[PDB]
Amino acid sequence: QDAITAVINNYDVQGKYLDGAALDKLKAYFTTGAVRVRAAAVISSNATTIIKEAAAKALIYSDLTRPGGNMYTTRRYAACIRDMDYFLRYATYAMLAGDPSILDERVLNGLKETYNSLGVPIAATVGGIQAMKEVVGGLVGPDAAKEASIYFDYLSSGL
Amino acid sequence: QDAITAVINNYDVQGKYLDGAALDKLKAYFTTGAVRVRAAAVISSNATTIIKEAAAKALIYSDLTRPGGNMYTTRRYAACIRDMDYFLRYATYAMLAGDPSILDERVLNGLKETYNSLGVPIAATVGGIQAMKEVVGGLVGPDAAKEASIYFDYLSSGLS
Amino acid sequence: MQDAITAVINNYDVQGKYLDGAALDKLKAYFTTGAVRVRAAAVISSNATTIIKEAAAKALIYSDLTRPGGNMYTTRRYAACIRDMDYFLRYATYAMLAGDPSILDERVLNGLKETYNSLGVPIAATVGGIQAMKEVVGGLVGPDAAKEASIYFDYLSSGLS
Amino acid sequence: MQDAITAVINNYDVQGKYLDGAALDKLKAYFTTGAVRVRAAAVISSNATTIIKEAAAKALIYSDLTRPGGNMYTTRRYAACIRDMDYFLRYATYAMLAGDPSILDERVLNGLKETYNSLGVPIAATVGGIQAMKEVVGGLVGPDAAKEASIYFDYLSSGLS
Amino acid sequence: MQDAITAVINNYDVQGKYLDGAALDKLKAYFTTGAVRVRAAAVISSNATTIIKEAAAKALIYSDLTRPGGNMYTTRRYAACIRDMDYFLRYATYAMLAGDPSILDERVLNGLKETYNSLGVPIAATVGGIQAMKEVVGGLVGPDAAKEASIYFDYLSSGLS
Amino acid sequence: SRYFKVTACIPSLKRVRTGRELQNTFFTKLVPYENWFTEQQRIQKAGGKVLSVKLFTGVQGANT
Amino acid sequence: QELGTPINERSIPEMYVNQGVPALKRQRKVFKQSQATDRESFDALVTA
Amino acid sequence: SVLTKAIVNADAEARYLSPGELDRIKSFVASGERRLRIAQTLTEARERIVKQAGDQLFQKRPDVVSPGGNAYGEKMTALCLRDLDYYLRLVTYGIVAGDVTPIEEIGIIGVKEMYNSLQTPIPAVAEGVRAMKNVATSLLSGDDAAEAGFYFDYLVGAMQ
Amino acid sequence: SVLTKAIVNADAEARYLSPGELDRIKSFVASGERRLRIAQTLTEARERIVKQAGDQLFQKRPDVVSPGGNAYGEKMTALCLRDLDYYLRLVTYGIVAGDVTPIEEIGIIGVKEMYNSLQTPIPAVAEGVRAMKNVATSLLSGDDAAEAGFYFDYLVGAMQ
Amino acid sequence: SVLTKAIVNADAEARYLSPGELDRIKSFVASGERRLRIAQTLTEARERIVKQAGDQLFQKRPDVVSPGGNAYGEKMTALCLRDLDYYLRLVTYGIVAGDVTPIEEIGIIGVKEMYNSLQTPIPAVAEGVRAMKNVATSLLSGDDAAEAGFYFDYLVGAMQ
Amino acid sequence: SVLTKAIVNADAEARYLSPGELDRIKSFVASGERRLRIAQTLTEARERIVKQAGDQLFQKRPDVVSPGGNAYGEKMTALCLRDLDYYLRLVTYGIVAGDVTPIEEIGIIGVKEMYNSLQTPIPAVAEGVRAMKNVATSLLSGDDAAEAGFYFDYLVGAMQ
Amino acid sequence: DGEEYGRLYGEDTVPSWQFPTLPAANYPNSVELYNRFTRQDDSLVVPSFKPIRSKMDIASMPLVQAALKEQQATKTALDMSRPMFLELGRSFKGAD
Ligand SMILES: *[C@H](C)[C@H]1/C(=C/c2[nH]c(/C=C3N=C(/C=C4\NC(=O)C(CC)=C4C)C(C)=C\3CCC(=O)O)c(CCC(=O)O)c2C)NC(=O)[C@@H]1C
Ligand SMILES: *[C@H](C)[C@H]1/C(=C/c2[nH]c(/C=C3N=C(/C=C4\NC(=O)C(CC)=C4C)C(C)=C\3CCC(=O)O)c(CCC(=O)O)c2C)NC(=O)[C@@H]1C
Ligand SMILES: *[C@H](C)[C@H]1/C(=C/c2[nH]c(/C=C3N=C(/C=C4\NC(=O)C(CC)=C4C)C(C)=C\3CCC(=O)O)c(CCC(=O)O)c2C)NC(=O)[C@@H]1C
Ligand SMILES: *[C@H](C)[C@H]1/C(=C/c2[nH]c(/C=C3N=C(/C=C4\NC(=O)C(CC)=C4C)C(C)=C\3CCC(=O)O)c(CCC(=O)O)c2C)NC(=O)[C@@H]1C
Ligand SMILES: *[C@H](C)[C@H]1/C(=C/c2[nH]c(/C=C3N=C(/C=C4\NC(=O)C(CC)=C4C)C(C)=C\3CCC(=O)O)c(CCC(=O)O)c2C)NC(=O)[C@@H]1C
Ligand SMILES: *[C@H](C)[C@H]1/C(=C/c2[nH]c(/C=C3N=C(/C=C4\NC(=O)C(CC)=C4C)C(C)=C\3CCC(=O)O)c(CCC(=O)O)c2C)NC(=O)[C@@H]1C
Ligand SMILES: *[C@H](C)[C@H]1/C(=C/c2[nH]c(/C=C3N=C(/C=C4\NC(=O)C(CC)=C4C)C(C)=C\3CCC(=O)O)c(CCC(=O)O)c2C)NC(=O)[C@@H]1C
Ligand SMILES: *[C@H](C)[C@H]1/C(=C/c2[nH]c(/C=C3N=C(/C=C4\NC(=O)C(CC)=C4C)C(C)=C\3CCC(=O)O)c(CCC(=O)O)c2C)NC(=O)[C@@H]1C
Ligand SMILES: *[C@H](C)[C@H]1/C(=C/c2[nH]c(/C=C3N=C(/C=C4\NC(=O)C(CC)=C4C)C(C)=C\3CCC(=O)O)c(CCC(=O)O)c2C)NC(=O)[C@@H]1C
Repeated sequence: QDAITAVINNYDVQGKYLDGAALDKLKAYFTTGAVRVRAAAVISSNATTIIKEAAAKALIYSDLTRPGGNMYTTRRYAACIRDMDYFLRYATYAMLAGDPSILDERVLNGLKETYNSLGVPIAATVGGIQAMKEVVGGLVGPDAAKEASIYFDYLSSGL
Repeated sequence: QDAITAVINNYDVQGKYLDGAALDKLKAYFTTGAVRVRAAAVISSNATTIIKEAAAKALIYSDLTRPGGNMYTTRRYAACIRDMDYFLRYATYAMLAGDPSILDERVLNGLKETYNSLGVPIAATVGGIQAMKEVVGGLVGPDAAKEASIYFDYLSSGLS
Repeated sequence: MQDAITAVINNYDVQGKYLDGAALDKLKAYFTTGAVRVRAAAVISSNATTIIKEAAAKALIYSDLTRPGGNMYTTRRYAACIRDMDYFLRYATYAMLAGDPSILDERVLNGLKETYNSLGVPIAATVGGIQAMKEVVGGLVGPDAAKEASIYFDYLSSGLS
Repeated sequence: MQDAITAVINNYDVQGKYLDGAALDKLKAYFTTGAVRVRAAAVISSNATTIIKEAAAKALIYSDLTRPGGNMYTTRRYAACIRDMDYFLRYATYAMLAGDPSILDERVLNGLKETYNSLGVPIAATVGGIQAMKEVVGGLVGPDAAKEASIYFDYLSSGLS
Repeated sequence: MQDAITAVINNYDVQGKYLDGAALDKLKAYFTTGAVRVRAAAVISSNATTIIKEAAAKALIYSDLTRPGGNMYTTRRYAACIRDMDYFLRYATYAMLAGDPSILDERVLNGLKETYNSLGVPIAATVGGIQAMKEVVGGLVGPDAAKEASIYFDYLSSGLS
Repeated sequence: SRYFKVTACIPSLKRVRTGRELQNTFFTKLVPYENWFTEQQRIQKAGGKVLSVKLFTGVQGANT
Repeated sequence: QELGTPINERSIPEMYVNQGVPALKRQRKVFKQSQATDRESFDALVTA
Repeated sequence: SVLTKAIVNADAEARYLSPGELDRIKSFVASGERRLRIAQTLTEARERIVKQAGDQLFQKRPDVVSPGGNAYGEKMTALCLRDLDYYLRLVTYGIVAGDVTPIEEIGIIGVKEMYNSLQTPIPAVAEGVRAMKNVATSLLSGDDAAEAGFYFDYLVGAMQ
Repeated sequence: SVLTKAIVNADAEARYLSPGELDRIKSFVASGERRLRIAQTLTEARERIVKQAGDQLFQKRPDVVSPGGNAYGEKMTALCLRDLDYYLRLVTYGIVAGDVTPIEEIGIIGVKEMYNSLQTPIPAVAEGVRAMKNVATSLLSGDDAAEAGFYFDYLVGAMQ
Repeated sequence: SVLTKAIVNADAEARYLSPGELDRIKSFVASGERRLRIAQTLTEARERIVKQAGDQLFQKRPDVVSPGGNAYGEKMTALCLRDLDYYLRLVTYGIVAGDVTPIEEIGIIGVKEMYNSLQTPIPAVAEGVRAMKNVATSLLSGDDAAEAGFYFDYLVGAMQ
Repeated sequence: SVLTKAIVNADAEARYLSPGELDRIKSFVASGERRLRIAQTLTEARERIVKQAGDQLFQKRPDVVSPGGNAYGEKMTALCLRDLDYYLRLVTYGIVAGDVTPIEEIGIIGVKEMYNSLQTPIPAVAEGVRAMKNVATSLLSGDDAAEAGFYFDYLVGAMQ
Repeated sequence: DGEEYGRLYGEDTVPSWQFPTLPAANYPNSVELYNRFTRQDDSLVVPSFKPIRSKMDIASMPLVQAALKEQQATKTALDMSRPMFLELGRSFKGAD
């Protein structure tokens, strides 16, 4: 869900009509919104490169890519980069939304269990997410980076 | 999968090119192959009888078939003989393949849990498998029997 | 199906022509009408149940059809007839937004006559109902929207005929 | 499907007759031809992409079809047409190995005319393409194979037309 | 058959409505177009033989069709094909005067596909010939007439294909 | 009627998928007794591994 | 310019649209449980 | 036939025949001439094979030719022998084809249902086929017999 | 178009258009007039865009217009330019539609297969589209260029 | 391998292996020894094949080993050669298996995606494999070369 | 031809043909029919072989078809292709003859001198012949290709 | 439970109209099915597939035809590995 809906939901459980204090929180979000939209466009354009750089930092030139490693074979390599893309796309969605919930509902739920059955290494995946965050931070610029970082960290903590 | 593929897979994880020692194992399989094909044809033709004989040896004339036994009622009896057939078919496949893996992937996977929920007795099932092995051994003949026996034993160990 | 914008594009594509001013004018015409159409569609959706009720009252009910031996006799048949009425309304609304009659041809109009003949549903009565819905719709949507709405209703009626 | 060996068997089975020397001779004839057929099939498989390319160049492309509003205009349609061409080639190869035209009737020929008419694909152009493929195939396979190859291609052409 | 004047009348008759101004306007429109149509028709009739000749040269002749084993091979078949071409031209001229495509459906289009399939005449080639005639006709009739002439030719082509 | 609760994981070996497809990979499901046999085989043939099988409804070794 | 124009006029453009596999095949939507993770999505699934 | 089987697998895969598959076709066409001779031998000896097998079957199963039994009476005994003849013809067809498919379509699908309506015992029919195999084997040379045996065994397996 | 997409989703659900869907339609109709101007600009500059892009492409890839290369010769070079013109026309259609769907059906599905039969190199085609984008961007105002860029980028992404 | 394929078809049908299927298995086991020798030859010549192919590739494509190009630099050039070595190892595995499946799982699925992320040009990779084929063909005897060629061709087809 | 060679040796010795020589003649006459087919195949595919080889050559050597280069211009390019066609015709003649002598007299003696006066580069011509060989090999079956290869190789050896 | 359903719809996807190219009459037949409204036509699209006669015999095909001539013509000649005296005594016409 979204920051706006989150405020609404909090009021709805109370049963309270919308109040100025609530409105102020919504207003706060609205100011941040413009920045977020710009950041999202940057990420979308540079998505392929972001993944490439992050992979270079952590995934490739590693035991994983070497034979007997989890990311060995083309099929596994492709799967890992697909997962990386997912994380990036969802983080971008979360940043626009201003809420971490979407990450929980789609990405975070059942991922640990799936990975354990697959035998994918969680710590390495987390490493990759952190690497993406660093690359993203550069492109988006400082103001946007703080907002972007929290969602990346949320994914990492969940995993 | 197969003996040939098993060797390949072991080498692939190592990243090693195929070597003479590996080749020798493959060569060994190729010689055994002809015997295995003959054995498989024998088993397929006599499959119904093999099951009949094995049931006679272990399953029937027993408490299981008597009321209150697991194999009592036509439905349960039919289920048990269906399971016997599968074990035989998969063992035949394994013998041709030269690899125990297919048994793990097909027969062995989820069997124990299913049986425990059903309350089917594992030891009796194992007994039936061993009986089939003995009957099969006769028909296939001695050279083939040794090869056939290992897969039957593998099934039995898995179920237990 | 197609919409007006896509219909222009498709006509040009078969010709292989780049979009030209005459084509642009048709597109421009659509764009102005668009806002009105959206408002009309929302009106229809909200009042759909009533529209059907009023139209049925005007033509279908208190008639031989509803009386025993009539096509709309029995609850099952009555329910079917009002379901069909709803279909016509929904599709006409789709067509009005699209600005193109094609969707009606592709989904509603194709095979309807044959279906009705096998069923023994009376076409003229159905047409009457469609015309009644049009009149009710015209009121709710208002005059500018009504003209646009009417053409799609008439298209359905002509097809069934 | 049916092959020459099975065709002989089936003819005898309907008669109820045991296989006889005359029948055996036909079977023997097939067995000798077999080796040639296998060589031809391998040639066709290796050169399949080129055969299609050449044939398209001869008949399909540089034409109104490829021009906008033509059947083979748009990438999707172009790709479909070359896929169909490949089908014809693969089935003809199967027929040549089999020594029987029946497979063509059972798989390719059955319902093709009707499919094409609904699609609006032009049959005569398709036939033209098949004939073109035949000519190219004849060259590659060589003379002994060519005569055998040609008959299946002609069979397809006659069926479509 | 049906013509524009009769088409308006028939539409009103099914409604049971007396002729109204809107209907009158359509009739009036036809009457103005009439003079142009008559001129076009006279042009076509005078140049009919040449139109056919040119069109055949463009599509039919110097081809596999004319070569032995082709559909238009033998004098009898050649003569038949040019007779068919003449039919299409005459009927198109009738349609243009009438201002209605119905006559084409009633006389030419009905059963043509089936006839051709039984005969083994190639439809796509025939369509090609019709298109060729259209191009020649367009030149002779001149621009105002051309657009009107083209639609009937295209109608024939679409029907056959 | 007896029902089976089955948890099974199936990997997508033939093709990498752009859609998330979490549900297809890992699924817990209720299976009618009659259906389960066939379903178990199908999971095996796919190369999916059935981690857990339980009888959700009914009694084991019941004659009726 | 000439090599991208039609050789023949295409005098009724509608005929040449709607040739081929019908648009229905492409228009339709696919529904999955993976998309279901929302209350509205689920309702669409079920209707489908 | 072997070739039909190969083509069918290719069509399912939607691919041209593999080189390996093509090689198998080549081998089959070479083998065919030998196969034709084997079939010819059985055809010539057909009348005697049926007669001998019939006698063996009736000795093995007195019941079938007993007043209760289905085979009993001249008309019925003739029909039983006709059936044996049919199966032999099918076997010959199989040998030339190199596949059981020709045999299978004509004789093994719906066989259970047909015989159950007739009330003929299926196991007895199987015995008759086994008997025919033994007679046929004796006339055939050893390697020829092995080839013929496979087809005979399939029939016995089918009628089980 | 956006409208078509919305209608199609509604029809699948068998419901009237949702308010959200209606809102998107409203936004699109407002955008359309701006979009029409962008499309008009490119149409007028079409001839020059194609010419300039072609030259750039040929400089980038000498080989394509070389005796070995596909593009070589006047006839072939014209066809290569015709292809570029086709893609430009598709882009204009896209801008007015507000979605890539119109572009996608005509140009991006089966494109690989078509070009592979032709033997045209796909990467070169992509470069040509990139070249056209650069020319088009220069003529367009910045915000207009961004809109146009998206459609151009999609084409480049589709073709690799 | 072939045997695995046969077993899998049987399991899908839930039937014992057909005689024809069994015969194909027999043929494969006989062929295997010849196949092993072909594989052995390539393994011994592996180091030289890779080296020669690399040089040919770099001559064919100066760009790849250029400052812009992916292959440029020692580290990168080594990785490019490592990739060539990987593909050769896969080919050897294929020859012994008698099927492309082993090759396919390790190397051909998701290959496009992997290389696109790396930004390595796929056509250049294909050329390298072609180059390796030519070197390998020269060392192999003609009939052996044809067998090896099929596997090499498949790789080239896959990476296209 | 083989026959001419044998006769010539005999006449030098002033003796009747030796048994060994006669045997070689016998072998040749048996081979001839196969040889004729190989030649026929290449003749039919001649136009395509030349075209494909030309393209390959021009890709391999940009310079020859460049303003400086000899091959450059339509007239010159035609002549270069005509030369390739000539060599192909000679190769076919060789195959039927069973010796390189026919090829040698028409094409390989004085070739250096002729081309040096023309200023055509001899190595480029050799590359074109190599290219033609590759195309020809693909159309020919493996054994046929080997036979054809020998004649092609001779030409390449002759011209350097 | 079958494989087709499993291959294409899987466990989580709702089935949809396939619109298949492939087997042969499948595309036209499916599309007639999809176009019919409920109760519009109850008639079978495919009552059953009618079996097809043979247009051409095995012997008409060129390769077989040739091989028959080769065995038929010059069926009787001279047998190698047969002593000549036995061959000269052999009869060609036989019966008749
Ligand atoms: C008598 C009409 C026919 C006949 C009977 C026969 N039965 C057997 C052996 C068994 N019969 C059963 C039957 C049942 N078990 C069940 O649970 C039920 C459902 C309530 C039934 C009906 C079973 C299980 C057996 C196996 C032996 C055992 O019970 O342990 C035989 C012996 C065959 C053998 O080899 O065991 C016979 C002879 N035989 C006829 O031909 C009669 C027409
Ligand atoms: C027979 C030797 C013993 C026996 C068997 C028995 N099994 C069942 C029921 C099932 N058994 C299975 C097992 C399998 N399913 C598979 O997919 C495979 C691999 C091919 C196996 C081996 C399953 C799934 C069932 C449940 C449904 C089914 O019929 O398949 C029963 C019936 C028990 C019940 O409560 O209904 C029985 C009796 N039990 C014995 O008494 C023997 C020792
Ligand atoms: C009375 C208990 C309650 C009531 C009745 C009521 N009904 C109508 C109108 C109609 N009722 C029917 C119903 C049927 N038609 C059938 O074929 C069957 C099954 C055999 C039924 C039950 C129909 C069709 C009509 C429409 C009129 C017509 O028959 O043509 C009204 C009139 C209201 C209106 O809008 O028409 C009323 C009042 N309503 C109550 O308030 C009572 C509690
Ligand atoms: C109402 C004004 C008239 C009327 C209607 C009526 N219709 C049916 C049955 C059907 N109607 C349809 C029609 C459609 N299905 C579609 O997909 C479309 C286009 C979107 C239409 C318009 C169909 C297919 C059926 C048959 C299946 C079904 O009932 O759902 C009936 C029932 C007839 C019967 O014999 O069962 C009726 C009564 N009845 C009238 O008399 C009114 C004039
Ligand atoms: C130019 C950048 C590249 C190039 C182009 C090229 N194309 C052809 C031939 C054709 N290309 C098409 C393409 C299309 N048809 C469509 O419907 C669409 C989408 C609307 C496209 C883009 C077609 C159909 C043809 C065939 C000819 C015809 O139209 O009938 C050629 C020449 C063909 C040949 O190989 O002989 C060329 C050169 N070639 C390059 O190398 C450039 C990179
Ligand atoms: C190529 C020479 C001509 C051409 C082809 C073309 N085909 C289609 C569409 C279809 N093709 C088939 C045909 C077959 N299905 C079969 O099973 C067989 C026999 C094995 C054949 C030949 C089918 C069923 C279709 C429709 C379904 C589908 O496309 O998946 C098209 C239209 C494709 C489109 O997307 O619109 C075309 C263009 N058209 C030409 O112009 C050539 C003359
Ligand atoms: C020569 C004495 C005279 C002459 C001949 C001439 N013919 C054509 C063109 C064609 N003539 C035919 C004729 C036949 N087709 C048939 O099926 C038969 C019977 C078997 C015949 C005789 C055809 C079909 C053509 C059309 C071309 C084609 O084959 O596709 C021409 C040139 C055509 C033109 O006018 O451009 C000529 C010159 N012309 C004379 O003046 C001589 C007296
Ligand atoms: C990459 C950073 C690491 C890695 C990844 C990896 N993942 C798989 C397989 C799967 N991963 C997922 C995960 C998701 N599916 C979803 O829907 C979502 C949320 C949107 C996620 C994140 C799934 C379900 C799979 C299964 C296959 C599929 O296509 O769905 C693999 C393949 C492992 C295997 O053997 O199947 C890999 C390699 N592993 C690493 O080594 C990297 C550190
Ligand atoms: C050489 C022909 C071309 C080339 C190669 C190249 N590759 C890399 C990096 C990698 N290549 C692979 C490939 C594989 N890993 C596997 O598991 C398999 C299947 C068995 C393959 C084929 C991988 C995964 C990497 C990453 C590094 C690693 O694995 O340790 C590079 C370096 C680029 C980079 O960013 O890493 C290069 C240069 N490049 C060309 O242009 C040549 C045509």
